[PDB]
Amino acid sequence: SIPHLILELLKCEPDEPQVQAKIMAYLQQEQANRSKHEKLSTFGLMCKMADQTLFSIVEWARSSIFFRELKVDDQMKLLQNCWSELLILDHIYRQVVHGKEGSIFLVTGQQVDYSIIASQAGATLNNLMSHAQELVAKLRSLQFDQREFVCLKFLVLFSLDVKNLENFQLVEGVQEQVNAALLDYTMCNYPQQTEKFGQLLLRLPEIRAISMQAEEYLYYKHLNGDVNLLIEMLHA
Amino acid sequence: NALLRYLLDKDD
Ligand SMILES: C=C(c1ccccc1)[C@]12CC[C@H](O)[C@H]1CC(CCCCCC)=C2c1ccccc1
Repeated sequence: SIPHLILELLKCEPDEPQVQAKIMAYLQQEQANRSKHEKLSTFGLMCKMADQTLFSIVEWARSSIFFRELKVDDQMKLLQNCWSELLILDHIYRQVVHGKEGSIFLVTGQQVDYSIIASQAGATLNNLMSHAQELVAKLRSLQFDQREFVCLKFLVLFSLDVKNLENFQLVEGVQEQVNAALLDYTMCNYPQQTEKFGQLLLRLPEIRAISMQAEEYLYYKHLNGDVNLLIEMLHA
Repeated sequence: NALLRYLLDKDD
């Protein structure tokens, strides 16, 4: 069975084909615009891809249960704290579902060879991507499913590490009830893996660590002149 | 972050 709370979370999930189709189409018109001598760098197009994913993440949150009851200033504080975590969690789950050995699946629906990306990404990004791939492998070995994914999405969004909230009690309550629903769901649907609940929860600090290091690297690249909504989220 | 506020407030 599925706890009713998780069913409510599953309702709020975006239409993933249309989300991916819209981002794919955006990137195509941007390239189709540019002339021979003003191609985008590989890093630049990944930033635009992340930028467009962020737009869809904000629209997802704004219409989600619980989040839509917060005042907008509370909503901004929550998203400013977790936007990079949500991007990384979305990337990781995409590899869990669709990933094949030696390739990366993008939000556009494209599959790209790891050797191509690793040639261009540089040492820092390659390290962070390898750390993320280690999480993909663990989550795949645990049979990470969509119900657990949406739980982790809300646990990331409703972070106890956000201050100066008007309604911190709601964030505290959502964190507690989603935790309790995930504990119940894993026990009922995967009764033989005692470790699953704890292994899922321990990926959250790891995703947080990858996410914050990714933010710091992106800030460096911006200050270096190598990089929209993405920049706005970095500054705030 | 005027852009984030706008994305959360806009009607379309
Ligand atoms: C290298 C990335 C990136 C580059 C510039 C700006 C943002 C992301 C990717 C990898 C390939 C995907 O095309 C990007 C998308 C993506 C997810 C979003 C990361 C942004 C958080 C600050 C990726 C990623 C995955 C694991 C670790 C680090 C980066």
